Amino acid sequence: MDYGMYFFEHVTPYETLVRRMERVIASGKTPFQDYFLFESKGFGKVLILDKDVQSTERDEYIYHETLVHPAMLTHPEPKRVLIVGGGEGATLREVLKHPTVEKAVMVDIDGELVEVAKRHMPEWHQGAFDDPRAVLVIDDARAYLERTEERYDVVIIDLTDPVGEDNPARLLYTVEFYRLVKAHLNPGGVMGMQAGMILLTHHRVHPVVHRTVREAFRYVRSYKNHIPGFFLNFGFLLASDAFDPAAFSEGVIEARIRERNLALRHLTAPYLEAMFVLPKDLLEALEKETMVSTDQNPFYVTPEGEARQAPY
Amino acid sequence: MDYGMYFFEHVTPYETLVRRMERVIASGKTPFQDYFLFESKGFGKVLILDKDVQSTERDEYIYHETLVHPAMLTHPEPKRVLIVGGGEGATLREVLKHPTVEKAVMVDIDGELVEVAKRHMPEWHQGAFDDPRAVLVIDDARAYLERTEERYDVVIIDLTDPVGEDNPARLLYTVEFYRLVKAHLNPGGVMGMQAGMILLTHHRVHPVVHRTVREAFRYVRSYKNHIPGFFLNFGFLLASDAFDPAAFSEGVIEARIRERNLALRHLTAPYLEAMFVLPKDLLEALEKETMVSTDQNPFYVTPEGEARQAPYK
Amino acid sequence: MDYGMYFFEHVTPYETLVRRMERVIASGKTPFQDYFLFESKGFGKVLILDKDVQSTERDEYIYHETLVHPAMLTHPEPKRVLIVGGGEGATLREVLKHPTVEKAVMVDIDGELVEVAKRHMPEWHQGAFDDPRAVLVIDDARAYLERTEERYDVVIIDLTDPVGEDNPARLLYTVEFYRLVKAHLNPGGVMGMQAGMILLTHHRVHPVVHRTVREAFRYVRSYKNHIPGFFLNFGFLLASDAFDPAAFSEGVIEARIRERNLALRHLTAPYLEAMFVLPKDLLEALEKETMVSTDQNPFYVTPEGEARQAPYK
Amino acid sequence: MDYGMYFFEHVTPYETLVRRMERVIASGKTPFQDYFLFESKGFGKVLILDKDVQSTERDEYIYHETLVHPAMLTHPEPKRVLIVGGGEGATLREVLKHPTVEKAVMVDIDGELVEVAKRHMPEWHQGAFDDPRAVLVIDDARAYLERTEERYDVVIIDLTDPVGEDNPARLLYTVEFYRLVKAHLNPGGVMGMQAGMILLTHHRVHPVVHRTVREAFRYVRSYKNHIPGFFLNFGFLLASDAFDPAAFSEGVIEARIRERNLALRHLTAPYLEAMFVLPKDLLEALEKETMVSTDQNPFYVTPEGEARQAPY
Ligand SMILES: CSC[C@H]1O[C@@H](n2cnc3c(N)ncnc32)[C@H](O)[C@@H]1O
Ligand SMILES: CSC[C@H]1O[C@@H](n2cnc3c(N)ncnc32)[C@H](O)[C@@H]1O
Ligand SMILES: CSC[C@H]1O[C@@H](n2cnc3c(N)ncnc32)[C@H](O)[C@@H]1O
Ligand SMILES: CSC[C@H]1O[C@@H](n2cnc3c(N)ncnc32)[C@H](O)[C@@H]1O
Repeated sequence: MDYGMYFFEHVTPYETLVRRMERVIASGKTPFQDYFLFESKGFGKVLILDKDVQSTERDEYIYHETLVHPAMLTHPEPKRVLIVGGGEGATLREVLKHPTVEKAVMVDIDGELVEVAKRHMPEWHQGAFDDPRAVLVIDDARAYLERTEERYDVVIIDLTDPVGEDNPARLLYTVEFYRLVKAHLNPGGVMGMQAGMILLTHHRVHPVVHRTVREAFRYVRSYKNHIPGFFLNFGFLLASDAFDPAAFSEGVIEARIRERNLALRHLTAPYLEAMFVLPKDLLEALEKETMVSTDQNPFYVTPEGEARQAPY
Repeated sequence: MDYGMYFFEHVTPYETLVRRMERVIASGKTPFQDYFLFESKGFGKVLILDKDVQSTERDEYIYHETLVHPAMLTHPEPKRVLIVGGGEGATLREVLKHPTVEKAVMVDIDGELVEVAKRHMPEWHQGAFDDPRAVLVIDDARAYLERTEERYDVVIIDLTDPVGEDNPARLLYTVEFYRLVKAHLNPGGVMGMQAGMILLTHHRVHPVVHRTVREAFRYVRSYKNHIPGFFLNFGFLLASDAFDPAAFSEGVIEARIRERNLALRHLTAPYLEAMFVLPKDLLEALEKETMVSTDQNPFYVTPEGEARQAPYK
Repeated sequence: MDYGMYFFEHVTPYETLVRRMERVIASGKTPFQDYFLFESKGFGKVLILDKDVQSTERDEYIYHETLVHPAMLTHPEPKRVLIVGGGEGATLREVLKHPTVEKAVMVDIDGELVEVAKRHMPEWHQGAFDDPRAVLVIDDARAYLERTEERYDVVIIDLTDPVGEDNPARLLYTVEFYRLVKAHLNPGGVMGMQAGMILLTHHRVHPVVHRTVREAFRYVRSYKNHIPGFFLNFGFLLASDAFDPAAFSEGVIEARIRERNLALRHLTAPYLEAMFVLPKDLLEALEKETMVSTDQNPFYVTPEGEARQAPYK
Repeated sequence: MDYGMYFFEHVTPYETLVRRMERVIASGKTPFQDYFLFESKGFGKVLILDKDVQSTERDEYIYHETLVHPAMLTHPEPKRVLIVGGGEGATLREVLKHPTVEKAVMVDIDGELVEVAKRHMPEWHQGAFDDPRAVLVIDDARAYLERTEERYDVVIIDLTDPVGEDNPARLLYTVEFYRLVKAHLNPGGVMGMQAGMILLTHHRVHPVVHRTVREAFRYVRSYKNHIPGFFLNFGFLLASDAFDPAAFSEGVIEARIRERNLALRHLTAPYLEAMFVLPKDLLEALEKETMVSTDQNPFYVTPEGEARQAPY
């Protein structure tokens, strides 16, 4: 391809995405991770955290819609919402889009990266932060969830795979963490989350996530969607003790979409319910999975993609 | 990211996929294309044509299941199948998987490539090529179905995005070609084919392949699925002049699976039928596409990776 | 090999140098070229023009020492210097290092680039540009020395390999151009210039630049040296109509160094004079080169990276 | 650049050479290193060992000439020669080119790679092996030199940088190793060697080599030359107790070149003596160097290029 500036995105240990930069808007170091924000011609601005794309501007709508709305849509009347992780302000954006929302609290360990999302990714946050109903909190979720005891109707979890042994994002993907999410939910409340890529042909982050969350939640329902941006099939899930969040009654998602006036660009009612219908190979793997990650023994993925587990 | 052998695989003009080569198994230069077959730790053997990967081992089951059986399961008792393209002949193996089938004519320019597939790609063909029902034909499929009056229930067009001005195979991408295909159908007959990546920010290959086909059949149904080893969302479609191929029942597709003892590894009735549920953006992209392609001005793929029309040189 | 930002730097058509970008400092697109200045751990700030690196910080001292002082030290008391090209103005700083010098006219298309150098490349220019002896001229150096009757003792041609058919700067690579240069010399006067990589298996840029110049001066001496940050063997030369610029004494070059209190960091009298000792292969390549380039058929660099002649469009 | 097969050659930690392969002649694993032999269009066949180019076919003549002949030329009458390392059979080739040679013994730890040089690099060895005067020995040099006690007029050392901590090529770049080379030399004998790249702008393999060899040899003279193949300025040296191997008398290298009938393609007499005249920056660094690598404390280069030293 053309010669010039490029970014070597890791993807899998055998497949690297080399992606053209037209211009480096911003790049640096926080006390928690590396960022690069550059100008893709294809997807506009792109944001790497560490060695992995985080979002792209022209496609983020697909990911943010797919992460939020299936959880909000699947709750009858979402009033208080917690967003764990998710610093660009887009999860916020789509959460704020539901009018039954009075409060939306967003937590996220890394200030300067938010400060970066704000200075340089207006396209994302879109004003979000400065909405009255919002409350930025810069802490570690596990810390936040242990100290406060406010409760929520939906929690959205938008965190970063727990990759490699040393990583401390690991103590966020244990069952203890999810009972801890659970501990903070009203009755009728639902959890929503990104759970890692599916490429089940290498590997296993998605199904262990599903299995582990299963140990804290009665009803765990796993859905999927292609983020073009990532060139990758991403796994998400919905969880609840209170009811099966994917028994979708005829006409109802659509009902709510109207009442609520959702400006949507990717999702429609039937597409949304489609995300939930999985190929057989995804079913089988989701079923074969037995690893449950625990505080005692937190799971991580090898840099070969394999699921390991040991103390921290 | 190591050192060692890598492939450099075009994905669009701004994203390139660098793949780690465990060992080249065979490359060379047929009079119709460049090819590299190699061994990766990720997807088993990988196959490249010019700058793109035709197919991967660990995951071609998916692409092929997706391509074929829609079209096949939507036909109530298919007997005569045209497979245009598909050197590998996994396209054949999936087809030869339906009982009903008496004769499947595989038609493909590049028998030297087909030979590689034979010699090196067992994993794909799985004897498909020596089925007493297969007719290997070694010609430009446009010459063939023009040079014959033979009839079919299902065509399956397993071709390849037709890149660049200079290419006799942009002629496989026009409403006169899809008409040729149409003319060569039985009364119940359905086409089903592959129709490009879906990557709405770089280009409109899929929509335009779809627009081209809306022009030569009543009913055009796009479906798509995610092919892991491509790292792409691929776009497919079905077209027929008879029924809407998309308004099936889900009870019936199930019927015909269990019925014809299809071994499936990816598809299920539910999943299959869902592939046909498109998100708002993509339905618009389709309902908004205009460019139809014709022998007169065929469309090719710009090396900026978008749809363009221009007259026939 | 990590992840992070990389440059992709053309070296030939089959070797590419991927350089790790610590931080882009400034890129953009002047009406004459693309440019990227960035920060690497290896060589400090790196500067790219189109697909090649003009210069590196930790090691430009070398390229510049090598370019300039030969030519300068071979002239017994240089006063008036033409510097064609050399945006960075390290070419200036080295020149402005000789006492004898009264006036150095730097002449260079692209003042926007020169501005980058000013704003971002202090390390290079080192005030060179504000020497009461420097005349920044912002024109096509071919227009300039054609549009003037001014005279010089040393010219120094710090241009750039002239790649591709379309380029008004292939006109800076002909015997009519080097004659223009000649015509604009004093009686003792010497040219010295940069003359391409030396990479005898891919191409004959150096020999051909040399052959072109043999045509417009009596005495042509190739010398070369290894520029680390390029990972290339670069080729240079001196030409004069007066003496052989190559038959110096080594006692004398030493004289003139100590004499003019040249701070040197790379060159020494011995080393400098040795750059002029070529191996068998390279002397043949030179004695075997034929292609001369002319306004009539100027030579450009093929994107297969070899010398080609073709008439003026 | 074009799309297709490529090889990612390491070079420096900040600069990688990505080099086009037209065809993979051969590649595999020995019990000691990795090989890849491929078809460059530029340089013809190329041979990687591990992650580093070893030779290229159209340019090897430059490297092999530059490694051998300055040592052989600088000996009055070279009869017995030892070549440590150097498995392609090219050092052999040029050593055999001097007619005063009756025996030439070549040692090299890795059989299968020789077996590979023979099956697939005819261009290199050129018959070499099958010359009567030659004697292939497949051992570790240090082992070979400790067991036998034959002696030699020139030793050529053509080994592979000692790179990274775990590497066992390290015990080959100590002073004890060179006293051990020395221990095996007739009087009037000279050592010749590749000593690593010069890029003194990163780093230091060349000057420590020079300094260490200096501790076993009275006269160590360091010369250099650009191998196009490697895109890199490579450092070599000549050593002797018996006399200054780079006091070059007027007309003498040339004298010997004639008498001996050297078919040379790169070197000439004056070029050969030129290699010995170094830039100031190379002089200064050669002089500032103080690290001497020892059995007790073997030196290696960091993967950042820095010279370290500790026990093994
Ligand atoms: C990168 S995906 C997600 C976002 O969640 C953030 N994040 C990572 N770890 C935590 C944590 N322990 N608590 C809250 N947010 C986190 C990261 O800064 C990023 O902005
Ligand atoms: C590998 S998927 C592809 C197949 O489509 C084949 N193909 C390419 N062009 C044509 C054509 N004009 N007619 C039939 N098959 C073709 C390729 O040769 C390959 O076999
Ligand atoms: C950076 S080394 C190079 C310099 O030569 C300059 N250059 C390129 N073309 C011309 C030309 N036709 N006349 C004068 N200088 C030029 C470039 O603009 C750069 O300043
Ligand atoms: C790669 S540069 C040099 C050659 O010397 C060889 N070599 C490496 N270590 C030793 C050793 N201890 N003794 C002899 N030869 C070696 C390598 O196999 C290679 O062929």
